[PDB]
Amino acid sequence: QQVSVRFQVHYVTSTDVQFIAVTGDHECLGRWNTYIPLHYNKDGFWSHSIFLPADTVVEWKFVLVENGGVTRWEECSNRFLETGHEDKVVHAWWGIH
Ligand SMILES: OC[C@H]1O[C@H](O[C@H]2[C@H](O)[C@@H](O)[C@@H](O[C@H]3[C@H](O)[C@@H](O)[C@@H](O[C@H]4[C@H](O)[C@@H](O)[C@@H](O)O[C@@H]4CO)O[C@@H]3CO)O[C@@H]2CO)[C@H](O)[C@@H](O)[C@@H]1O
Ligand SMILES: OC[C@H]1O[C@H](O[C@H]2[C@H](O)[C@@H](O)[C@@H](O[C@H]3[C@H](O)[C@@H](O)[C@@H](O[C@H]4[C@H](O)[C@@H](O)[C@@H](O)O[C@@H]4CO)O[C@@H]3CO)O[C@@H]2CO)[C@H](O)[C@@H](O)[C@@H]1O
Repeated sequence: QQVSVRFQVHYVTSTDVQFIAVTGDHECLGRWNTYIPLHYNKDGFWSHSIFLPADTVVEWKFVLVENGGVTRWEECSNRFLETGHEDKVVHAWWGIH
């Protein structure tokens, strides 16, 4: 079974070709090699909903992406997420567990 998790972070980019994405240790998160782009909303928020395996534990990070690759990793250690089995929002602050 799957669960829908909405990731959200505030980040002001400098140019229109940069964007924020999520990556992590699960296949659904790119296995640290690829990333899932977030989308920009009103008020400088980046948000997107990702389907994750239910009732498990995954490690992940926000990344900043430009010209096809990560130009900046979040400076904290890997974050842990208990995915649960109810749809939910994970609001985070860049660089802070
Ligand atoms: O064998 C492959 C490894 O795969 C996994 O490692 C992951 C890490 O868990 C992830 O966190 C990420 O690593 C990023 C890291 O998050 C990021 O901060 C950056 O680390 C740099 C850092 O800028 C700086 O301190 C510099 O000195 O070097 C650091 C490490 O290179 O970049 C890292 C990625 O390059 O992704 C890696 C895999 O790419 C797994 O957990 C490991 O056990 C495994 O060895
Ligand atoms: O003592 C620690 C720090 O305390 C204070 O920092 C505050 C900021 O003032 C707050 O605005 C917020 O910071 C957020 C920020 O709002 C959010 O946009 C994002 O910042 C990005 C930035 O948009 C982007 O352009 C790029 O430059 O990187 C930034 C992150 O590195 O995330 C920030 C936090 O992750 O909260 C912090 C406290 O956590 C004080 O102003 C700092 O000088 C001080 O170091």
